[PDB]
Amino acid sequence: TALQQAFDTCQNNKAAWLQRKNELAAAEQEYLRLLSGEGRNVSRLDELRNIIEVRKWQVNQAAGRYIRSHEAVQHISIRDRLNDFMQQHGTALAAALAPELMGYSELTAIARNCAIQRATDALREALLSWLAKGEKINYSAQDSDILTTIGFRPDVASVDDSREKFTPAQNMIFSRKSAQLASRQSV
Amino acid sequence: MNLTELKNTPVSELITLGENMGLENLARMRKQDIIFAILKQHAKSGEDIFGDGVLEILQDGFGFLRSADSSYLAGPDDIYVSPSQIRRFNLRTGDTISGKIRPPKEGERYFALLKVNEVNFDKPENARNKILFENLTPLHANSRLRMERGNGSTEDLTARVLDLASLIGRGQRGLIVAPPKAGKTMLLQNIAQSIAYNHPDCVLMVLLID
Ligand SMILES: Nc1ncnc2c1ncn2[C@@H]1O[C@H](COP(=O)(O)OP(=O)(O)OP(O)(O)=S)[C@@H](O)[C@H]1O
Ligand SMILES: [Mg+2]
Repeated sequence: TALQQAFDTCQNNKAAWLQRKNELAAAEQEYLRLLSGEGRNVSRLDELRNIIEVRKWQVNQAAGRYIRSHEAVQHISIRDRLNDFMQQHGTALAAALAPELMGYSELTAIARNCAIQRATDALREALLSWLAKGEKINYSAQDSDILTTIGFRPDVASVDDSREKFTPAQNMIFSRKSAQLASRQSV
Repeated sequence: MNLTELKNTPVSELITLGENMGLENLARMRKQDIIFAILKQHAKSGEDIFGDGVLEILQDGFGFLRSADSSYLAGPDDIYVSPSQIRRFNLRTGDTISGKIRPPKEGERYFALLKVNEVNFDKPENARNKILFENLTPLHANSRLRMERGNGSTEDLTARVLDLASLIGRGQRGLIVAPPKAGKTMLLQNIAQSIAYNHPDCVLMVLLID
């Protein structure tokens, strides 16, 4: 029953990323408006650039967290659908894949993983041959709504904004700057 | 009138205005004595007289008020301030005080402060409930203090080099070590001009010793 909580976490991470985008855009447009002005508020421009950098780092962090939550939701949904499909067709899969399967029951770990990789390869050609027809694949019974709301893939913005990566030094400095900005906002 | 404007005026027109309205001889004594005499006569006339400056508390809790124009000399025009006013309006050392002042009478020889109209550029009652400087917790420099004028001046090069050399921000504790004949004074000139141009809101002070 953890899939509903995972879906809620993905939703709130998406909301956080969207709101991050909103104040980033607001700060960006305000900074361009101030640049268009003729005022000599150079310190204002410098602190605006600092705000832009901090908000960009926050947006990148939120996008990364949302991507991680999306991957977790997809993984748990796949696992649950796998479990309630295998609880139905386990005997049939075992009958169709028997040799290595009762090889697993008494062979050593080397033979165990050799049989494991042989079976996974065999099913790899099985899937690549089956996908020739390529009919419209539908979702599951009760997880269809969750998979539709989450979507097949995350938004293009949430993945292209995460092209840049920060080493732990940049992560630490931007965390300190974000904490300072939070203190500034609180006061 | 307000003694600040007459103090800022050079000595020539001060002398001519002293002489043109009932004075005997003002040329051959100091500017402080000239100001004291004209203030005394104008107060004897009866009109309101205004003053402002920085308060100094002596070793006995006794108050003078100096002017920044005269570089805080102990001139005769410094404003008398009794300890009673210090304890009643509850000031500090170094506050900026502006208000009506009183002509001196027998027994004293500095102008007394009648009432206060502004302390540190806000309402006098708002000054009492203020937080101490030492109680403040320090931090590091956060807001960048850019040293580039941006007008593309020929000498602005020097200031530009500063932006490439060191970072200066609000609250920064800076040192400029240099042997003689190295351009320290005009480097300070450039810094002061950059502060006055780029950041006209922050208070700028330039202190010189000997
Ligand atoms: N940016 C500059 N442009 C032109 N001349 C400069 C510049 N900086 C320094 N100088 C020259 O440096 C010489 C000394 O300048 P100062 O500022 O008086 O040196 P200083 O560091 O103040 O040492 P002091 O004050 O004599 S102890 C003068 O001949 C100036 O013309
Ligand atoms: Mg010099």
